[PDB]
Amino acid sequence: SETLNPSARIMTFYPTMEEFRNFSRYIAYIESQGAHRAGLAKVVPPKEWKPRASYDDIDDLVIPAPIQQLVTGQSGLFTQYNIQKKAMTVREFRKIANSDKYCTPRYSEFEELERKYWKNLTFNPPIYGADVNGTLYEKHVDEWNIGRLRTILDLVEKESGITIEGVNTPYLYFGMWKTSFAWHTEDMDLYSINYLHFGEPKSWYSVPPEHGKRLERLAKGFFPGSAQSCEAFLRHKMTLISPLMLKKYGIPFDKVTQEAGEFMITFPYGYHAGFNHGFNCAESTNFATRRWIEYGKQAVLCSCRVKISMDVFVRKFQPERYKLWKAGKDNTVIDHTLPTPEAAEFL
Ligand SMILES: COc1ccc2c(c1)CCC[C@H]2CNc1cnccc1C(=O)O
Ligand code: NI
Ligand SMILES: [Zn+2]
Repeated sequence: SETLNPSARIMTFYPTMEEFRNFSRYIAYIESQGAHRAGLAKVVPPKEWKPRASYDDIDDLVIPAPIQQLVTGQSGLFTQYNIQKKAMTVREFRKIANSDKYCTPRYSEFEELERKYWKNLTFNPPIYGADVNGTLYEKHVDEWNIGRLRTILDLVEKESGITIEGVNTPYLYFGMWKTSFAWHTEDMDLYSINYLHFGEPKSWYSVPPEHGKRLERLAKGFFPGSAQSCEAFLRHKMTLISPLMLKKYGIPFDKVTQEAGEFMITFPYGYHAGFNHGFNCAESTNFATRRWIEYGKQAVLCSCRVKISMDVFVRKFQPERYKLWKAGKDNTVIDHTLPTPEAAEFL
């Protein structure tokens, strides 16, 4: 029942060109409709819109640090170690991805591929061209430009000039079959934007922010070692947990598949994971709304090694609370079901 509640299930949205042109306000729109409570939403951009003319001219693009994803575990509980490989071009990455050893296996519908994924993730370790600095948007595209979204996350750079690779700048991800991202919320529990430029699909699991603590508790239970060492160990982005285990332990979750040309928005304190079906290319970065600031103040951070100083955000957007907050006496409690204040117009 908390399991099935559609107020917390993954929504898809199909904006007009008109509504698509204003990024930050469409985000408030989708929150006005409950998008946020799943932790993950799909936005299908209008059909005419193309961020780039052709993807035929990137064969020579360098993937500086491809990673080979070794996974270890059994009984739905795994740990992924990314081993660094020599630099290769996109062309050489495509070659390995499409070969007999690494290609997508044969399958009828998504559930079969899903079973193949969870059965074989420890075998035949694929290479993921992850975290490449760069963007495939053409210089001139003013709608949903992952390299320049212009949200209030940019306040750190206005005031200091300081950027953080991947959070304030764009990353590309060249996937092949079975390459994975572990269970995680974003750095500083930010929002994220992920756009599949081309190729085979990317499937995603998301846990609703209102139930995120349950996933932490499950993860503590089955990795107490990792949890002694570091209260926020999910932030290492190394832990995979199967849908069967989530179901079994009462963690509500939902699933969706992202196809070429679609955007996925992850929301504050939204745990997600997933894998690629086959050769593909996705771009992402982080962003913020006014709602994020409290998530930023309260984010439980890695206690054993990325950190945004919230002072500037509280100063600008929460001026009266600032002194009370620096005192350590600001016990604002987050309601994860609430839309951002920018949504108020859509009522
Ligand atoms: C520090 O350890 C890390 C950090 C980052 C990663 C990995 C390991 C595994 C490869 C994927 C990337 C993260 N990839 C994603 C994160 N969130 C949403 C989607 C993706 C994706 O891979 O498409
Ligand atoms: Ni993510
Ligand atoms: Zn840690």
